Amino acid sequence: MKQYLELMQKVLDEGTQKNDRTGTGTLSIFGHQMRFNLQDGFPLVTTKRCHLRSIIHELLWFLQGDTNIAYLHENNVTIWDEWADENGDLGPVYGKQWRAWPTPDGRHIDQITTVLNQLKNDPDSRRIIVSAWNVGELDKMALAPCHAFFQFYVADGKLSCQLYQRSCDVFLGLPFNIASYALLVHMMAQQCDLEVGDFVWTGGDTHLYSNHMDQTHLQLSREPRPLPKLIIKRKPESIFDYRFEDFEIEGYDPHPGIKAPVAI
Amino acid sequence: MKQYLELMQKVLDEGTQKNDRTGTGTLSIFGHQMRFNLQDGFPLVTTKRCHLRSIIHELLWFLQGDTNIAYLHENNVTIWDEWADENGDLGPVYGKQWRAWPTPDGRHIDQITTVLNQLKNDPDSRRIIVSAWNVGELDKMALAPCHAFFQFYVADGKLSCQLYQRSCDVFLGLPFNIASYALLVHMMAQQCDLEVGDFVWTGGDTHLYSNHMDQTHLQLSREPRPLPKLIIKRKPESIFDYRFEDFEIEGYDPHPGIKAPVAI
Ligand SMILES: CN(Cc1cnc2nc(N)nc(N)c2n1)c1ccc(C(=O)N[C@@H](CCC(=O)O)C(=O)O)cc1
Ligand SMILES: CN(Cc1cnc2nc(N)nc(N)c2n1)c1ccc(C(=O)N[C@@H](CCC(=O)O)C(=O)O)cc1
Ligand SMILES: O=c1ccn([C@H]2C[C@H](O)[C@@H](COP(=O)(O)O)O2)c(=O)[nH]1
Ligand SMILES: O=c1ccn([C@H]2C[C@H](O)[C@@H](COP(=O)(O)O)O2)c(=O)[nH]1
Repeated sequence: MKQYLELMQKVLDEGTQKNDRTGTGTLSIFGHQMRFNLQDGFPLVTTKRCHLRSIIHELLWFLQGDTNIAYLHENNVTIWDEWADENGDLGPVYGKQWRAWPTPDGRHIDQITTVLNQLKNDPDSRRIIVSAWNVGELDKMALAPCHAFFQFYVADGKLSCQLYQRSCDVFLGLPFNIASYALLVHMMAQQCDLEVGDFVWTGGDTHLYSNHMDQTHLQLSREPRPLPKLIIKRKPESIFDYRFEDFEIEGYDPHPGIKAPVAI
Repeated sequence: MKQYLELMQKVLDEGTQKNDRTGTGTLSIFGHQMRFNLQDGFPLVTTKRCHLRSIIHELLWFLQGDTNIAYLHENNVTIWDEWADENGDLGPVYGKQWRAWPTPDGRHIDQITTVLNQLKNDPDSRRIIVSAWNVGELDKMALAPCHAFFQFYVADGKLSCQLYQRSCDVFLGLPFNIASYALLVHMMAQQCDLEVGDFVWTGGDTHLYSNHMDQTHLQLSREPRPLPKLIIKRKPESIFDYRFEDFEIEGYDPHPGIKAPVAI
């Protein structure tokens, strides 16, 4: 995509060399923002083939409140294997925080449902937020949330969403992250009878790993194809009732895939 | 400031009229970002006179972990009077979350001490975050945190900071918020022997209240003057030992202040 490819070029143009947790090395910039008008098409990267099956399943898994990779495994998704323990557990990550953030007084807050109720009864609210950044539970998580905070907004009957990603692996992570959230916005809009607005992405430490340089330049030499279209074939009773089969992506003609190593 | 005035104009040109919580009505946009190179000077608005004493005392108050406006009154600061209760308390707002985030099991996390230690021991970390968005205590707060999430970053010996503000009153709140965070970066940089970098401001619902239009138009016709310079006269034993007496602003020649009512 145009915005995505411009971000890569920017990282290469004004990024600083930084050492990191993984010990790989990164080219990095701090602070960036880009907007995607969902009415223009589904933002799935076309300059390289993306695996939508894994994106959809991870999202349904998040919405279930699940943090064990069993579900992902029976659906042949292995993107989370490197961080899970002997029992397949990842700790109180995304899924748990979204559906059951623990309060100090013994309660548990379902942020997804509260957001659904806000979009319906108080769409003008400036507090329609979901956070995965639970300071008091970070030590129990296999990995600290990258996409850790997001806010919804309604205007002219359209639903918008802004995500704050503290750490961003521009080559591997980002294409997955954008499609993941664009899909959630579509599901939320269908449940609240709203049209799709903009998906605004904001990043903290936006980086490109040292071992992804050749792949990055290979992708940059490609011209983006027209954005695919998302067709939802059903309207479930709840946001938690979607199935993989309810989604149809048409007009997706990408450039060949480019393989790259993940930094654990 | 240049970029501040540009945002002010943007809200006027592209804002959507929304009936807000107060019932006053706003003109708003969703998703915006501004960068301030702190090496160029302290980002304190010159198109109108802003007062540093309220800004400085509120920040020191935050770092104390205090949530009662008693301290603020001793120093003639009244900004939190309309939201405080009969006893002067605001509930577990900013200060409490920064210094003593409560875990579900009764413990407390000192986000500021953690951040200090990360900057000093692991500067390349992509997890140097402070969050005031405690979902479990939101209902106990007099007002949900506006400037709710911030991340620090180190590169080339320079300290940068990005703040995520979910709701922003462009006229009254914004000038305060920017200067408040620019100040913290300076205190942090001094305590961690680093040079200052960029202050990145990211906003969600960025608005302009309808009863501030005349004041906005007035300010928009004033030419911005060169930015001031912040001088920290004494280096305390810790980040918690700063006093109002330690801060000085040189070369601040602003246009006269503009009065405007607050929407409670
Ligand atoms: C969201 N996710 C989890 C996750 C957790 N730790 C990480 N750690 C690093 N350093 N980078 C990541 N992107 C990453 N992301 C991902 C996303 C994509 C791939 C990945 O290998 N993607 C390939 C192949 C996808 C596939 O396996 O089918 C692609 O091009 O899409 C791995 C993990
Ligand atoms: C950061 N802060 C806290 C705070 C809490 N609730 C709010 N609620 C509303 N809607 N607006 C705010 N700006 C606001 N902000 C503020 C910021 C500015 C002023 C204020 O009135 N400031 C100057 C403004 C002077 C000027 O306009 O030039 C003054 O002394 O009157 C009050 C509280
Ligand atoms: O959805 C995701 C998950 C992870 N990452 C990346 C960010 C970092 O490259 C690495 C996590 O390392 P830390 O930032 O936690 O140190 O994984 C993404 O880009 N997207
Ligand atoms: O530091 C602050 C505190 C408050 N506000 C503003 C934002 C909104 O105008 C109002 C809070 O209202 P809600 O967004 O919670 O509705 O005060 C700021 O801009 N900055």
